[PDB]
Amino acid sequence: SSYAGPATWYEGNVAGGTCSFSGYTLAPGIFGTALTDSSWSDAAHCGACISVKGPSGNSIKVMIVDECPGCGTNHLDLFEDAFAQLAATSVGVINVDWSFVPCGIDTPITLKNKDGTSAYWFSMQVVNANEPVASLEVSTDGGSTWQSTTRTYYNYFEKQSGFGTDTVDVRITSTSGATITVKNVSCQSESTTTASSNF
Repeated sequence: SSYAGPATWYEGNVAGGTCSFSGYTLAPGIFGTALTDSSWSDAAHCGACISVKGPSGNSIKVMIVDECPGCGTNHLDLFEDAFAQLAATSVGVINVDWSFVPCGIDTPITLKNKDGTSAYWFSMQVVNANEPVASLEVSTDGGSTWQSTTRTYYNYFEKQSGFGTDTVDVRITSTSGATITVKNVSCQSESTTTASSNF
């Protein structure tokens, strides 16, 4: 499904945007964008890639890393360097056509614990996913059962009061239903674990 709407630009914010992608660097040739908060859907589109076609007919690939509270319907706030690929930045705003696409990332997913997590509070972010994330589940029994989490507005998958262990297995489901399971993932505060694959 394709969307038409305005794109403005700002001096973007990967490390401290609404998607909370601290410590992430965008893949080569993928630019950053903010997405209007009218479409935020509790961070459902964080890390999703979009193909954005500008008024000269050329396109770029962007990743949603932030929300735009001042934006209208379908409105993207492109990073400055993204906008510059489509029009001179002095133009300020352009009409674009855009759709969700796979990112074209061939390196693995990484899992990142929020600051302060433990057996008493689970909060984990999926980083570098090639397709949008539908859910993150946690197992304390080696995959005999999978427990649900709730994605926060700021793009952490969380369970208040925790799962009661220092180490869990993690199952990530993409929006197509594909799964990746990462075993023996520490829930230590701020710790990261790299998976063996991507979507």
